[PDB]
Amino acid sequence: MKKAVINGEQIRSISDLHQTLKKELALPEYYGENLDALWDALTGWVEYPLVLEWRQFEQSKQLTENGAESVLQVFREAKAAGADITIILS
Amino acid sequence: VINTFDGVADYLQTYHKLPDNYITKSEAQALGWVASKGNLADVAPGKSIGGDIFSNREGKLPGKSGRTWREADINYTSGFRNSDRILYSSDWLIYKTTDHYQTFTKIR
Repeated sequence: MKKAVINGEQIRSISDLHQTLKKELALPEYYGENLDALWDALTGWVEYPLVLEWRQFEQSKQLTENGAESVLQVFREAKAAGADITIILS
Repeated sequence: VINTFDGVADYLQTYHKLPDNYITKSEAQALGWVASKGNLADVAPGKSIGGDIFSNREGKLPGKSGRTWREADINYTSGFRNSDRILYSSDWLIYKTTDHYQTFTKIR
């Protein structure tokens, strides 16, 4: 039962987002910090069940120029792929 | 066990498939694999994850209508997975990454 929190109002860069995920998800130190690295971590590293709570999504969507959406898309595809991931968008 | 960049690369080109020491993520799971445990070697000795579709999400690899990409772990023996992967396409273009997909190098 792994829990991960993202306070959107505090994300000022796509890099902020990837470094935040690295910590909240306990990703490997070599974490590529990109969409492909994220898919690999969610499907071949991260522990489940997983609960991702993304607060102020809209605000973080601004400072990442729709990059936040692409990140969210990976979590959703990992989910549709079988990963026990609960996503909270608030 | 063939799990080096050129060993797997040459094998893919010559036999149009991965060596026998490779199993997909779902196959490994059916065998008891729990990524967060790093027990792959315990559940499937000599095996490495590989063969799954690679979505090329950052668009770093050459995309073409009808071409699908797949990936496989390189230099893995046991424990937690590393940052090395070999990427191969349906029309046999071969690339590698050693920095968890940040950058790629064409090797075939």
